[PDB]
Amino acid sequence: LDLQMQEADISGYIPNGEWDLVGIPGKRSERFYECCKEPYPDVTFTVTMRR
Amino acid sequence: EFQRKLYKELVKNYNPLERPVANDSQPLTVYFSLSLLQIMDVDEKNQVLTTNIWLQMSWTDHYLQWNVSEYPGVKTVRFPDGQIWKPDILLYNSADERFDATF
Amino acid sequence: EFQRKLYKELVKNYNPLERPVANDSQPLTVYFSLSLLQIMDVDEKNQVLTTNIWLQMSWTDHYLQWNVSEYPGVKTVRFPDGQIWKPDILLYNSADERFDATF
Amino acid sequence: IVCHTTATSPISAVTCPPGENLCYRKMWCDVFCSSRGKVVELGCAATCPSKKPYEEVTCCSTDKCNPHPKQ
Amino acid sequence: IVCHTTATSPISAVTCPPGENLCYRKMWCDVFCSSRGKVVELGCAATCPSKKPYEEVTCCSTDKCNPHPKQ
Ligand SMILES: *[C@@H]1O[C@H](CO)[C@@H](O[C@@H]2O[C@H](CO)[C@@H](O[C@@H]3O[C@H](CO)[C@@H](O)[C@H](O[C@H]4O[C@H](CO)[C@@H](O)[C@H](O)[C@@H]4O)[C@@H]3O)[C@H](O)[C@H]2NC(C)=O)[C@H](O)[C@H]1NC(C)=O
Ligand SMILES: *[C@@H]1O[C@H](CO)[C@@H](O[C@@H]2O[C@H](CO)[C@@H](O[C@@H]3O[C@H](CO)[C@@H](O)[C@H](O[C@H]4O[C@H](CO)[C@@H](O)[C@H](O)[C@@H]4O)[C@@H]3O)[C@H](O)[C@H]2NC(C)=O)[C@H](O)[C@H]1NC(C)=O
Ligand SMILES: *[C@@H]1O[C@H](CO)[C@@H](O[C@@H]2O[C@H](CO)[C@@H](O)[C@H](O)[C@H]2NC(C)=O)[C@H](O)[C@H]1NC(C)=O
Ligand SMILES: *[C@@H]1O[C@H](CO)[C@@H](O[C@@H]2O[C@H](CO)[C@@H](O)[C@H](O)[C@H]2NC(C)=O)[C@H](O)[C@H]1NC(C)=O
Ligand SMILES: *[C@@H]1O[C@H](CO)[C@@H](O)[C@H](O)[C@H]1NC(C)=O
Ligand SMILES: *[C@@H]1O[C@H](CO)[C@@H](O)[C@H](O)[C@H]1NC(C)=O
Ligand SMILES: [Ca+2]
Ligand SMILES: [Ca+2]
Repeated sequence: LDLQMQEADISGYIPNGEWDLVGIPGKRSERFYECCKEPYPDVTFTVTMRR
Repeated sequence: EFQRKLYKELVKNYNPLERPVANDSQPLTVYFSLSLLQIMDVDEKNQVLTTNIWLQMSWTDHYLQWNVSEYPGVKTVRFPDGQIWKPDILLYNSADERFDATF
Repeated sequence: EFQRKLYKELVKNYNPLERPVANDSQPLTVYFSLSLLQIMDVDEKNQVLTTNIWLQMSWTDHYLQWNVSEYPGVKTVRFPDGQIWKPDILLYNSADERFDATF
Repeated sequence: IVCHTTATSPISAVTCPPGENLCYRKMWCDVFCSSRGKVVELGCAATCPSKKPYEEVTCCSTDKCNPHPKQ
Repeated sequence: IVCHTTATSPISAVTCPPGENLCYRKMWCDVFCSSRGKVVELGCAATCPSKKPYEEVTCCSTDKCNPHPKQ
């Protein structure tokens, strides 16, 4: 399962009135293990916000 | 008319546990994205962030293919949860109490 | 008596994934309306409106047709959720936690 | 000094920058330590870093002293 | 000036009122940007409007300079 991270969407964002959205960038990362050379991927989205 | 025939043909031997690749050694590419709609809650007592989001998965299935010219008008089909393969993408850092918050 | 025969005939080859049109190229018309019963809550903390409403969908199914004269007394039939086709009409801007609040 | 690293997939033999002449590797069990085994992190650091209670480190000062266990 | 618009279905070639001699189009990805593609909004405006971070605009000043991409 070769995960591929495409970018996040904010066209539908609805501000709530207690937090301001700085951004939501993403990062594809990979983790290796003792059993074999094959890597295990993941996609992390980091919601950043200021009060 | 053509829909019935197509739906019959597509599920003739389909298995929803089988990753849909022609060559089992090659990988299946899955494009994963996201769509945030609002921030719902930012608790500091339980250290939990509550969001509203729509996931977006896109992949390719080798066994669900057909010729448009032989099925005029049938350009798409729709399958429920347990009738075809979906990837097991889910939130590692979930605190939901059902662990899969998705519909 | 006639009910048994009718119900048997109607589901002989019926597929609930198939949009019920004679010509797959032509569209299916769906009349969608609404019936509000009361306002239940207007939260400003979570920005959520809680209402009570009954949806109203009306369409036409080509495969569920019969002659009244051949089935005297049977003027209507009723089918549960997963036995016939229903349209996938649902609220885009839902904040329910099950995303389909309908019964 | 040439140190194996995992930030590059497939596992690379990147050549370390100056100031960092210790190839290191760090290994611990995650949830999937029954089938997949322990995790592996390889790199080159100034001096080999702190070992948490659940982490194991095997620190070298030679070229390619920190390969994947298969190798 | 004649500007394509989307407020009329099927897509029309409405003839714009005075004071607005710029046909414009605005395109962005919604959720369904994998199968359906980006959204399309066509019209005629006084001066072509602001481009949000996620929106793209291609502004013209000629007749039928803003058609649907198929065309
Ligand atoms: C199906 O899966 C099972 C389990 O995932 C698998 O059996 C397991 O394989 C692993 C890896 O071969 C075994 O772990 C080994 O155990 C022996 C004895 O305890 C250790 O000596 C081995 O040492 C290695 O790992 C060390 C970690 O520090 C290294 O330092 C060392 O150099 C070695 O590389 C290794 O840990 C495990 O015991 C079995 N059984 C179980 C129950 O886990 C099985 O092989 C898989 N089947 C197939 C066909 O793949
Ligand atoms: C079944 O669905 C899939 C996916 O929906 C579809 O394959 C996709 O088709 C689209 C549209 O043809 C492809 O998008 C194109 O990608 C190429 C290469 O990246 C671009 O050069 C194309 O550019 C167009 O769009 C631009 C947007 O700004 C325009 O400026 C430009 O002028 C072009 O009009 C276009 O974006 C897409 O790459 C594929 N594949 C995937 C994975 O999305 C497939 O065709 C469908 N099958 C059938 C039988 O319909
Ligand atoms: C399925 O994939 C395997 C892995 O790539 C194919 O076997 C490889 O074929 C390439 C040629 O393209 C060789 O260079 C590799 O040495 C082969 N590796 C192995 C392990 O066999 C296999 O041919 C593919 N099957 C089909 C039907 O195409
Ligand atoms: C199903 O619908 C298609 C689309 O309308 C029909 O084919 C069209 O028929 C009309 C005649 O009414 C022609 O003017 C169009 O040029 C045809 N278009 C195409 C793409 O064929 C088709 O005949 C209908 N099928 C049946 C059985 O009535
Ligand atoms: C099926 O598709 C092929 C092209 O891949 C085409 O030549 C053929 O005509 C199509 N089927 C029919 C019935 O035409
Ligand atoms: C079925 O309907 C037709 C009219 O559409 C009618 O002529 C016929 O009599 C009906 N069936 C029977 C058994 O009468
Ligand atoms: Ca709080
Ligand atoms: Ca209130």
